[PDB]
Amino acid sequence: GGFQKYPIPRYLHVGQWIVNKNWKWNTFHMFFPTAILCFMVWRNSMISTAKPPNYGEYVDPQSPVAPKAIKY
Amino acid sequence: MFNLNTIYLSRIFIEFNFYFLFFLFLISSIIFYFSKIISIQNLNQNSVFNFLKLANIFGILISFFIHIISFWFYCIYSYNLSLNIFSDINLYNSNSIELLNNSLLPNYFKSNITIDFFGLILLTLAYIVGFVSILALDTRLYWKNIKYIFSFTIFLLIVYVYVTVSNILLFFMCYELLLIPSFLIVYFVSPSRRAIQASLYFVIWTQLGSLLVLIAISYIISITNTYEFNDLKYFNFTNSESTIIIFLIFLGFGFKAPIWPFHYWLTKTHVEAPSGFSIYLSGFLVKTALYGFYKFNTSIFIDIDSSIFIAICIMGVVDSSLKMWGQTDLKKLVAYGTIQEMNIIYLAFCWGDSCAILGGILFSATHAFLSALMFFLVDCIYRRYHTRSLVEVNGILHITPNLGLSILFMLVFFSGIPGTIKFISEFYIFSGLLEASPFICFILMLVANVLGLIGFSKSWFNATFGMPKKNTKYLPMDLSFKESYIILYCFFFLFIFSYFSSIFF
Amino acid sequence: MQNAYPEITDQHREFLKKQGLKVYEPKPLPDQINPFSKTYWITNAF
Amino acid sequence: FNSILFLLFFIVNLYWFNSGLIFFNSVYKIHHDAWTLIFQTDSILNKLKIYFFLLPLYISSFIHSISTWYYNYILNFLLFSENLNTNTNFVDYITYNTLLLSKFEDFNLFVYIKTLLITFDIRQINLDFLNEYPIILLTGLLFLFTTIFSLICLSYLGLYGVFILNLASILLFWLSMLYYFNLIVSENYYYYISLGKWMYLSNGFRVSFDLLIDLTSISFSFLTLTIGVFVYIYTFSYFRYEPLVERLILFLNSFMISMILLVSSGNFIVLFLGWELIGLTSFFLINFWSTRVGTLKAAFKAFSFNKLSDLFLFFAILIIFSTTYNLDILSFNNQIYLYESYNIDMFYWSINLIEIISFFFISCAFIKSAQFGAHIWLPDSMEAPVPASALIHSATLVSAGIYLLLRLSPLFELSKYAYFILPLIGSVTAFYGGLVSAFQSDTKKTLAYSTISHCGFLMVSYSTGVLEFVILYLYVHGFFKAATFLCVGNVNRFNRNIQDFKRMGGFYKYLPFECLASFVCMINLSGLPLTLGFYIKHLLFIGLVESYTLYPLIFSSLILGAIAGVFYSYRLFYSIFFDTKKGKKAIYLQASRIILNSKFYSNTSLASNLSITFLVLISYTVILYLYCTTLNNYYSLSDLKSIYINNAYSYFYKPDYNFLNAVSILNWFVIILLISVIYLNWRWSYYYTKSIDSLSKFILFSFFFFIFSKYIL
Amino acid sequence: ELFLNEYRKRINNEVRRAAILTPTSSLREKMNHKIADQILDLSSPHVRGAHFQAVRSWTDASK
Amino acid sequence: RQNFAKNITTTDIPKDSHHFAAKRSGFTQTEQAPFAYNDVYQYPKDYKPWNYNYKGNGVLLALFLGSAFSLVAYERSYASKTGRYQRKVQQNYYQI
Ligand SMILES: CCCCCCCCCCCCCCCCCC(=O)OC[C@H](COP(=O)([O-])OCC(O)COP(=O)([O-])OC[C@@H](COC(=O)CCCCCCCCCCCCCCCCC)OC(=O)CCCCCCCCCCCCCCCCC)OC(=O)CCCCCCCCCCCCCCCCC
Ligand SMILES: CCCCCCCCCCCCCCCCCC(=O)OC[C@H](COP(=O)([O-])OCC(O)COP(=O)([O-])OC[C@@H](COC(=O)CCCCCCCCCCCCCCCCC)OC(=O)CCCCCCCCCCCCCCCCC)OC(=O)CCCCCCCCCCCCCCCCC
Ligand SMILES: CCCCCCCCCCCCCCCCCC(=O)OC[C@H](COP(=O)([O-])OCC[N+](C)(C)C)OC(=O)CCCCCCCCCCCCCCCCC
Ligand SMILES: CCCCCCCCCCCCCCCCCC(=O)OC[C@H](COP(=O)([O-])OCC[N+](C)(C)C)OC(=O)CCCCCCCCCCCCCCCCC
Ligand SMILES: CCCCCCCCCCCCCCCCCC(=O)OC[C@H](COP(=O)([O-])OCC[N+](C)(C)C)OC(=O)CCCCCCCCCCCCCCCCC
Ligand SMILES: CCCCCCCCCCCCCCCCCC(=O)OC[C@H](COP(=O)([O-])OCC[N+](C)(C)C)OC(=O)CCCCCCCCCCCCCCCCC
Ligand SMILES: CCCCCCCCCCCCCCCC(=O)OC[C@H](COP(=O)(O)O)OC(=O)CCCCCCCCCCCCCCC
Repeated sequence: GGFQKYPIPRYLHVGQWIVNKNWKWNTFHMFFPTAILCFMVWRNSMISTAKPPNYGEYVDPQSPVAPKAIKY
Repeated sequence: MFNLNTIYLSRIFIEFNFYFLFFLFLISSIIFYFSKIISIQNLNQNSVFNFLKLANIFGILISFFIHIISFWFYCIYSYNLSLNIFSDINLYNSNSIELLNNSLLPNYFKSNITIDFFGLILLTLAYIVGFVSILALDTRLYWKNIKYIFSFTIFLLIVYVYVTVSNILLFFMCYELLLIPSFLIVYFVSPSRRAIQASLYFVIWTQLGSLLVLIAISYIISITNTYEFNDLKYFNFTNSESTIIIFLIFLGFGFKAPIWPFHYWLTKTHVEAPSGFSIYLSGFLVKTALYGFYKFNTSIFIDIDSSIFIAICIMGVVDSSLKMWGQTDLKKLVAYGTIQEMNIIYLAFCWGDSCAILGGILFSATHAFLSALMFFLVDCIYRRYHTRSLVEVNGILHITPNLGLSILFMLVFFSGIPGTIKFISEFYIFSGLLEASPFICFILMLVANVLGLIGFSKSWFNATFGMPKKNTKYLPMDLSFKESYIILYCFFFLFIFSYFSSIFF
Repeated sequence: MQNAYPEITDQHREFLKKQGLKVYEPKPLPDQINPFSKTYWITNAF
Repeated sequence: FNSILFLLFFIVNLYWFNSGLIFFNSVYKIHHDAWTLIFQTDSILNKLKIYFFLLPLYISSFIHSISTWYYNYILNFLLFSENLNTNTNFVDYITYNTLLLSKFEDFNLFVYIKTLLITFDIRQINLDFLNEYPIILLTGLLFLFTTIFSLICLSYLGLYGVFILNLASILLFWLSMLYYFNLIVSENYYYYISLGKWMYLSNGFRVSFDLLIDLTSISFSFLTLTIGVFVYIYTFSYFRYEPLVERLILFLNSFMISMILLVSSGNFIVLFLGWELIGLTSFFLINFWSTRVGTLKAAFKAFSFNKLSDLFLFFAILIIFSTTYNLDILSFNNQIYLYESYNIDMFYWSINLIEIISFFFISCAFIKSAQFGAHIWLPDSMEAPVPASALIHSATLVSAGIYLLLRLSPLFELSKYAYFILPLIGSVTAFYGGLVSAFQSDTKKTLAYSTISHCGFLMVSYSTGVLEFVILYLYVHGFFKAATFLCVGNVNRFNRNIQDFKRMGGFYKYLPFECLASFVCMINLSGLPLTLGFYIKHLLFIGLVESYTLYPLIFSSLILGAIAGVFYSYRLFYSIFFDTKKGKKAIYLQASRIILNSKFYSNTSLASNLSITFLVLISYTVILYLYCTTLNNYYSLSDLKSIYINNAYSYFYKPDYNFLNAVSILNWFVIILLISVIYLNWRWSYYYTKSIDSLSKFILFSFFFFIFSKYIL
Repeated sequence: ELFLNEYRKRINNEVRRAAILTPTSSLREKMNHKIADQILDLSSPHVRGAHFQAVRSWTDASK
Repeated sequence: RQNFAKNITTTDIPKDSHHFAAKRSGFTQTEQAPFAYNDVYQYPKDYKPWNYNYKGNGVLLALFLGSAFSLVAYERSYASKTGRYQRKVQQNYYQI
């Protein structure tokens, strides 16, 4: 199926047929910290999220949340 | 809540950083001259060349840190000064605060320091680009040109006086001082034999524009005996005098900041100059001309149509973009890119003191960093692969993956992706030009960002990709830590400077 | 700033309330999202 | 120095401290201000008793006072600010704060510990919280950071590590997307998220990095992500035993996230960023075979076209910003009608503002959707590996123009240029792609030209102006095109990278799963009667407008393109699988050896088969959900935020005899073409006479069966 | 000039708020009010959005 | 070229002297003389040339302390801008 494997120089930092013995722990220590970083980013961004009203809700035109035109 | 302490700290930092640099240079020069009978390197581990290199590098770096602090102090000071002037409306009250000078160090050239955002941006560019170029020139300085280790310190001092002075004559003299060190570097440090002729072309082409600017300065000084750079408010030049001054100023400063057709010297010098000095030239030495043009044209009142100057700038952009395709030499291709970016920047200054200056300043900064990145990549390619020609170089990525990745990311940044000061500057300039002349804006954008971009990308992609089957015994290894971190710092600045305070942009 | 939408009457508001509609009202940030919350800082420490 | 003794002492101290806290709380409640009168009584015996019985409280207060003193000192040292509230000496401060016990008035150790424990409790999370705050962002960031960090740290993550990490991230992202798909499409849920103030774009302007998860965004996002999950699962088998599988996987993930960002863009700046990112990542995928310079030529062709599209998009955005001092998508959509009447003074002509803006947008959309003239790069982009080709050609790269039109529909509704150009170019592209695909001989080229034809049909559907029909067409085409691409990829891998079916024959037995999967996928893709893909073309012809000046050419091209599907589907399937064996003897012999006979025997991958099966099942389910939402009697689709009503649904709800009989013309054209491709003989065979006889039998039996069904019953 | 640009930015933000809060039905009906008139009245001649120079006579600058 | 001294005194160079051995008997009349120095570089086990091999907490501590200082400095700055000795946390915070 694939091409025949050929030697790769040791000194060269290349990805040809690279397999790591400790890939399980590497994945463990690369996934969870990334998940925590994304959780922090998500909770930071949720402060500036906007959603339309729900099914049973209507926006009162005179409420502060309702859009307001500029007053010269 | 702004207080006089911040004002005095800003002024003291600005004044004392210059003397820090000057004392470092003076001590290093005294040591160099009085340690040896003949001022050349002793080829041994105990040479003074190591001490001089250390002193220059970590004087520039520490002065750069102090410059960061002083620039931040200046930003706060200028913002609060504008607030103090603007806020109060009572007719009896007026902001008249007078500052007394320190008694520790004197005022260099008996001049009171005045600092602006554009000047400090130029000074920051000087610091960073000088640091990169000095890091590059280590392999070039050997045993008879070690005296040129101080060239960047001399450049820093000249630029410091250039940007922290309110005197027209001192301004012009600082602008004109830059020629000698640059010519000496190109003449004595350039490996290629064609550098000898390239240096002469550089000198003559730049000196023609220097003479033009000298004529303009003579017109201003002889007519207006003032030199304070602010008394010009009370003197108005007639139409003929004003048109002569603007023409002379534009042509003279465009000789330095390459414009069509005056870029033959730039191409020659970039091709035949040291790879470490090309970085400094393109990054910084062509923007002192822009700063001087801005100062003079905003000080003088001009009642002429700028269509001719805009046409010259646009023609330069178009010419460089069209010629990009036909260059197999990476250094010459980067030189054409520099010409294109500089012409766009110069075009940004063709509407006097309008809002185009902000885009021009931002584009000057991004072009400095981008040109430094590109010339450093060319330097790495030439130093490890002993050629900088597309025909002789191919498949860089497969033997030096980091270098190929750097080339690819350099191309992406050059394309002007959002999130980069390059994109921000393009947005500023094109947003203004669309209303100024939409058809001209379309032509400029089309040419520069399609035809020139494709010509630029063809050579770099061909070099990066392919299969390096030739001379397998002589293939290099990879980038070093120094080169890798320089590339990373260029990328980091290009990305993060977009978060700089928007008050000044 | 001034109201942009056309005004409605309190009688109309009461009619809508009887019909069963509710007035849209922004809700406070939950303790997990609130950055000034003991829950938020406990999460940070953990 | 015993751990057991330390633990026992700690537990005893905890119990004593808790009891003291409860006692102090009760006494403080009773003696809010008079508690000191008994706590700090001058009596030596009482003082000693109180100190002994509240030692845990006193030691805790002393530790708290010391910590607060040191913290205040640190803050003063760092900030050059004030004193510790006052200038109290160390001894006075520490004594006062240690004697003071009111700090424990509302503090209970057990309650505090219980609160700390329940803070992390996951039982609390509810659907209502998820509905209020979208977790789509959390998972998309997870996928993005996983891809970026996996690219950087390749040595740490081997082949298996990269695969598993990205698989987990992408699965989580897809599950969250699936959860929110139901709410966004039908429940009228959409979110506008902002990450921060990205950049300054004027003297006092600053655009924020905002995302818009609306129906328009989710329609593309869920399709791309669902296709990408199975393409990702399939790639590990297609690039099996290749030097660089991690690179291909990470490139695919990068392209997916770039397209997701583009579709779910909150403002034109984010849209342009996503545009450039998909262009760059598609370039990398096409140029995956970096060693070859032949691949670089196709990559550079695609790069040049993408840069042209970027120019057009950038110029359009600049025009919009100059007109309205805003880059928000919602604001632009709701404001463009006011400025519709405006004109722009260009070199020597006064161009209508809407017309010029729509011209640039349509130009970039055509370039990225591979319409006629600008499609030249798509056939050459097939140099990419089959997974990359499937992802780019199904719903990721070739649907960018469709997304642009759908998102900025209010602009194009008032565009004369759009009205004239979308149907004509769409129909011409449909006809051209269909016929070229029918006459094509290579599998990937056939799929590419079919993609061009379907993009033309999508343009014509948008011209008709039923966004629901456009979305349905997009979903059907994307799913089934991706599935067919995966099947042909397996076929090519078996045939040793020979993509032409002139060297393919009798592969039905060697690739049993591929044969049947390709049959289903192709009958659905090529609009054929009694298939899920017939309704998209039916609705397109229902909605086709008739006021065009070039209506004759438009309609004829549409008919020819629609019929062209049958020929390419038949040729591909039959030539690949059931034709005479045309391939090299080695291909068959190497796999026909008896030694290989085993329960594990297969010429494809089990993971690949499962991925294709699940993709087909999920595509069927999602298409059925969309059909129920839109084409049902009860219309339950979410708001499209467009005020242009086309009246096309009238001929879907209450069609008239004229239209009902008109559709029969195309139906019978397809029937005759099917009969031709089936019963037509091009080569001598032992079955020539019997084939003619079978045709006669079929004709006569069809006539009699119709007679009995209609009249005799 | 920055203040007029700020007016334009604020009205654009209010339009975005209206779009998110109000469904497409009645959205244009409610926008055909003070808000639409202000959007048009804050056009390029009156506010310098991104143009290099706001061409103002000395009387306009004084105002 | 390089002129620095190889034999440093800050530390002793890791080396292995057993990989290469010098012949000292059984020579012939045509064989060249052996070599005097036959020590080879020996790397520490568990050294991975493909990463930084950095095991110190100095950089992380410096970055974390900088971030914490920035946080507290911003807190104090906000209090000063609001004209209070400390932040006045509100009872409810809304999206914005
Ligand atoms: C070989 C390179 C070649 C380069 C030249 C070529 C260039 C072009 C081609 C490029 C492609 C080719 C090269 C790539 C392959 C390299 C292969 C290789 O070398 O493998 C080894 C390499 C190193 O790993 P290793 O060798 O196994 O071990 C190293 C040590 O063990 C680690 O020791 P440690 O554990 O003690 O860590 C020390 C420290 C690492 O120390 C440093 O790197 C010093 C950094 C000093 C500051 C410089 C500016 C930083 C700007 C932001 C970027 C941060 C750096 C991350 C890298 C860039 C982004 C990808 O780690 C940290 O603490 C990370 C925090 C950094 C944050 C600093 C922020 C400063 C202020 C920035 C501006 C304001 C931001 C406001 C944000 C507000 C809230 C959002 O592989 C990696 O691990 C790759 C890491 C990639 C970055 C991701 C991890 C860090 C994430 C930080 C936070 C950001 C994420 C989201 C946070 C969300 C919450 C806020
Ligand atoms: C699209 C383009 C994409 C391009 C990028 C693609 C991705 C590229 C990925 C690959 C490259 C990047 C990621 C890997 C980087 C390398 C990470 C690594 O681990 O390398 C190992 C690398 C090599 O390891 P090595 O050979 O062992 O060298 C070690 C170093 O020389 C030194 O190590 P050390 O252990 O000796 O630590 C030294 C440390 C020493 O650390 C410490 O001292 C901390 C602990 C003491 C705390 C103070 C205690 C005082 C009281 C005493 C208490 C008792 C003692 C406590 C300490 C006990 C000992 C632990 O000193 C410092 O760090 C000085 C910094 C001071 C200024 C800044 C921080 C302070 C701010 C202000 C604070 C104010 C509040 C505090 C006030 C305090 C009182 C005044 O070491 C480092 O990580 C050094 C840091 C810099 C590394 C290079 C960073 C490159 C970043 C590139 C960013 C590019 C961004 C591009 C963005 C593009 C966006 C479009
Ligand atoms: C604070 C928030 C998060 C902060 C994170 C910031 C991340 C910034 C960007 C990091 C980019 C890292 C690139 C690493 C490349 C490593 C080399 C490699 O992959 O192999 C090169 C391959 C082969 O490399 P190789 O195998 O020869 O060598 C690998 C090992 N080294 C390099 C160390 C020797 O060569 C190529 O052909 C070049 C391919 C380049 C592909 C780049 C694709 C990037 C796609 C990113 C998509 C992100 C979407 C963002 C969406 C949101 C936008 C707002
Ligand atoms: C009228 C007053 C005139 C004043 C004239 C000033 C005389 C300056 C003489 C310089 C002599 C330099 C060599 C000193 C011996 C070095 C011995 C050594 O290497 O052992 C390691 C020891 C100690 O090393 P360490 O291992 O302890 O490292 C810590 C270093 N310090 C102490 C600085 C934190 O000496 C040094 O490291 C000193 C290095 C000196 C060179 C510094 C070069 C950078 C640029 C500054 C140079 C001086 C210019 C003036 C200052 C800048 C401008 C304000
Ligand atoms: C591009 C050429 C090749 C590169 C080298 C550059 C050389 C040229 C540099 C620019 C010189 C200025 C040209 C534009 C002048 C515009 C004003 C003008 O003259 O209009 C009539 C002006 C403007 O008139 P006006 O009509 O606008 O208003 C005044 C009208 N009256 C007087 C009637 C009331 O009229 C004059 O007063 C005549 C002035 C003539 C000055 C010409 C000589 C200038 C000498 C100094 C510069 C010499 C530089 C030489 C450098 C070396 C060359 C090798
Ligand atoms: C005149 C009446 C009005 C209608 C005007 C239009 C007339 C019909 C035009 C039909 C054009 C069809 C072109 C198909 C090209 C397929 C190319 C291909 O893939 O290779 C050949 C494939 C076979 O591929 P193959 O791989 O099996 O073998 C190929 C063999 N060689 C290369 C030697 C040819 O398919 C065919 O051969 C079938 C096409 C030929 C037969 C066409 C019959 C047309 C019948 C028209 C019926 C009209 C009904 C009335 C109503 C019509 C209007 C509504
Ligand atoms: C239907 C979606 C299907 C797909 C879901 C995929 C998983 C998504 C990630 C989990 C949910 C995270 C958002 C929680 C929202 C929330 O706060 O919801 C609210 C609840 C509390 O309810 P209240 O705030 O309403 O009182 O939050 C919690 O209970 C927080 C406990 C932790 C929740 C998981 C955190 C995941 C992040 C990584 C943790 C790493 C731990 C350490 C590893 C070494």
